[PDB]
Amino acid sequence: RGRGAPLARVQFPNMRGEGRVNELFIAPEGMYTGQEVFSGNKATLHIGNILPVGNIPEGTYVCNVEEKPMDRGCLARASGTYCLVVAHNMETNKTRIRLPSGQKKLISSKARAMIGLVAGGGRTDKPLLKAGNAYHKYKAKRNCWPVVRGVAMNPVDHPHGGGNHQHIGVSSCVPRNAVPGQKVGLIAARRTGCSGGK
Amino acid sequence: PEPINARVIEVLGRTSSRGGITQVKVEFMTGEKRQIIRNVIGPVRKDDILVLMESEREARRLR
Amino acid sequence: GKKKITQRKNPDPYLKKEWYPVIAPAHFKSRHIGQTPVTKTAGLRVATDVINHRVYEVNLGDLNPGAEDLNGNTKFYLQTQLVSDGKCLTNFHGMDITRHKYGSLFRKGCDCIDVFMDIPTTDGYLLRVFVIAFTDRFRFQRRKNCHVKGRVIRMMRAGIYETLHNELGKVSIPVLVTKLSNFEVNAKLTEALQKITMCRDVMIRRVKVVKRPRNTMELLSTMHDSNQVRN
Amino acid sequence: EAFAVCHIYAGKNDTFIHVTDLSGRETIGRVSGGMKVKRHCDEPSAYAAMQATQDLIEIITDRGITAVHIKIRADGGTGKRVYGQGGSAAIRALVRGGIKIGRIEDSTPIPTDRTRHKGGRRGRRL
Amino acid sequence: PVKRRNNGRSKYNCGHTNIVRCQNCHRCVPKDKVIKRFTIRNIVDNTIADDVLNACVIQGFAIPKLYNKVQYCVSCSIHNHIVRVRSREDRKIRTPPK
Amino acid sequence: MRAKWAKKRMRKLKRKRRHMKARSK
RNA sequence: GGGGACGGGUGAAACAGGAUGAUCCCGCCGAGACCGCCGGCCGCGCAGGCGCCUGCCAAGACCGCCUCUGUCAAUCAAGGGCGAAGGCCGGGGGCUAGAAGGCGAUCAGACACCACCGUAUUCCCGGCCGUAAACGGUGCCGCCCCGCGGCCGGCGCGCGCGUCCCGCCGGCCGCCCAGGGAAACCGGGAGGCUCCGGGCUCUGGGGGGAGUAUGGCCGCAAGGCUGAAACUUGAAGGCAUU
Repeated sequence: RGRGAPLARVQFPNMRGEGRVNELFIAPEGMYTGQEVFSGNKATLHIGNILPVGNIPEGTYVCNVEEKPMDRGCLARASGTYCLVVAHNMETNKTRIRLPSGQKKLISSKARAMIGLVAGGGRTDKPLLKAGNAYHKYKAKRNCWPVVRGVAMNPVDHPHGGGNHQHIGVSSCVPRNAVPGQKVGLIAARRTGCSGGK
Repeated sequence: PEPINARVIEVLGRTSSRGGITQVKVEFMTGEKRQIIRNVIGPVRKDDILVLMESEREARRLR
Repeated sequence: GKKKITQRKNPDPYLKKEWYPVIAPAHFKSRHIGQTPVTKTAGLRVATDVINHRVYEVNLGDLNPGAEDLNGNTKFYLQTQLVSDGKCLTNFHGMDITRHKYGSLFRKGCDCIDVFMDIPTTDGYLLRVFVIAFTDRFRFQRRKNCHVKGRVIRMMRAGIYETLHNELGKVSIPVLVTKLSNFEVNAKLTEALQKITMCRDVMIRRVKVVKRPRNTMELLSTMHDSNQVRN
Repeated sequence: EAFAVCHIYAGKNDTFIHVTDLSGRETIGRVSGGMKVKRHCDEPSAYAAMQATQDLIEIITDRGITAVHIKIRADGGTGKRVYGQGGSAAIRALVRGGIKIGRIEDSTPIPTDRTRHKGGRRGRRL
Repeated sequence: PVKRRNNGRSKYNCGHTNIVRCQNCHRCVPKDKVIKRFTIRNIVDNTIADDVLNACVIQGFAIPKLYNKVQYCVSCSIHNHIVRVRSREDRKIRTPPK
Repeated sequence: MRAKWAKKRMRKLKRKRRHMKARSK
């Protein structure tokens, strides 16, 4: 309901019983009804297979990576996102991955990942177009819409509050150690403004 | 280092665009007797002995 | 003795700087590379562990003395791996020709065939071997230019790759250093290319260690530690 | 014979005669033209290079470097590729002082392919 | 009128050549319209050549040669005298002087 | 390059003349 | 990590860089661009253009030919596709250089040249734009034409036998006999033309005004394309000689 990315129900055999176990996963693009996915150390390198990232070669696009061993997956889970296997440090049994934000993190080689980009990519390209479409999307997620600017509000309601000319009146940049009511502007901004570079 | 005297072996020519510099190849009168080329001001001729202040510095050949 | 502070006074930074002998692999006739100065063990920097992986460029003319007409324009890079008995045992890090040699091979009128083959050694090292080959004028010929037609270039490029595979396919780092020191492999590639067309200056210009295994102490005993094994 | 490598940076703007111990990790002494000259344009000059060495040589002889391998370089990279006037003097000043030369080599940094050099397509229209 | 048949560049069977930078002036000139002079000078000065050899401990050492190709633009070449304004007849002479 | 600078001046003036017509009509 | 005091930059400087250890040396790593020397009177492509390695995919001219077809052709309004760079619109990416901007000089002034920092841009993908001194300032297809050389590709002939030699065909070129031209020059044409006619398309008609105005079409825009008149003036221009 609340996720743009599609979710796939993959049925596995029960290994502690005679039944079958149903597991819901984030769907990597290319998962089809009837695809035989494999989970494990000896799983082959095919999209939708889950293997430890030390086995996974470098340059591979993976998703739902485990931040720590046996975490059940915490990393690239949003639509179209992917992590990249960057390097393997055999001596430390640690694998560097490039997170979707372009940050690089060292994870355990044991930590497992599902091969493939997560589906639903290009979801953000279409303009919402109408306030309506935002209403529909936010209903599925939580009450965070519509957003009222604090300059519009009274001085009691918000720090930016309200004067005669609708202005912040003090720097929007607020410190990192600001208290819960005070932290309303740009938090610990290392720099501000629209400028080219990086 | 005291200056070392050197005798002119060949007067190479007149330089400085005003001719006042004279280019001369000078062989150290005493010592290793290296033949270096040094700029000179004034009237100079073959076998003229002039004390070189450093001698480790030489002008561009025939320039 | 090539040392200073070990036995004598020096300037203030070098007052605490002892010197350690560096020794090349057994294949080379001149084992002594030289002395390396390291500051004495201060706190967390053991002097021996500071000179643990230092790579020195030594001319093959220096490493193997004798005629410089042959071997005088090649340099081997030897990286210290272990420091034993206050001496730095060294292995292989790369081989290259000198800049003077590289610019001498090039001439107008000729065709340059330069290709790289990544050859894994049995020792667990991945080596990128760069070989440069130049087409030469025929014995007689009418035209001044020594340029070849495509069929010839394709055969030369293929024969370079094919002969490297036979020469250095099952090579090991000790065997490879011997093959580089006496240029057998360079001669073999020259012979094959000569059959295709008149060729000149066909030799491995540079070899590089792309991936090196760790714990290469067994490799040091075969090479630097013992001469009898490398025969 | 004790041997070091004396990198000679012969470039426009300044000359650096710097001696390092083979590996290049450790320096047995470093000198520049601008450390021996007061005029900025005389920094790349033969006199400063001859003054800078003979002062370098004193430090390295104290440190016991009897002989040196020369590795002269130009500004190199995307520009220059020719040595400055000081570069010749530095080798001559090392030879005269009693440093035995070993291998002279060209260490100019040279590009297999290059990033656009400074100056514009029209160039330095001085 | 048209001073030169080649148009000042050697472009034949071509619509576009590579771009070279004049070393002194740092300008962009086509490869065909460039001075292209290749020079092999010994690494050391010929005045200091013999004394380097005497100093050199290595026996049989040969002084390194420096191999470089100096490419310049017409303005950054006529002013350095690498090429000279020639007479209309002398301009036609394609043979290198000396 | 007076002829190129002449066409730069002309384009700038025709742009302005378009703006005045945009203010009207 | 080492070492110690000035580095940068210039024509000479200066502004930034440095005991928070700069410059320099060496190891190592990340990022993106780019492919040197070879590299050219080399080649390919319809032009614009095209150079890392290793594959994959589809081409094209040329040559050879006792293969097939049988005029299927030439040139082309409208129409279709392509088109350097810069620009623009979405995504990215961001090493260098660097329109703008800021500085330090210069100078009488200098918001120019030169130094320095640096945004768009440069690079990729999906599009727009539709222009260049897009030049060989030389449309295309066809015929004949004078020698003398160079290179490239294919093929044939002798000959010991060589990346020979002599041809042939296609291409790229240099010199040039006539011939042409106002001459420079062209001569593989700008020859065979006041002794004027092979076919086809396009453009010009003194110099401005003016590629302006207005109308149309096209593009998101920048702009493109089509394109005046009133009015002004006696030269404008080419090539050569001094």
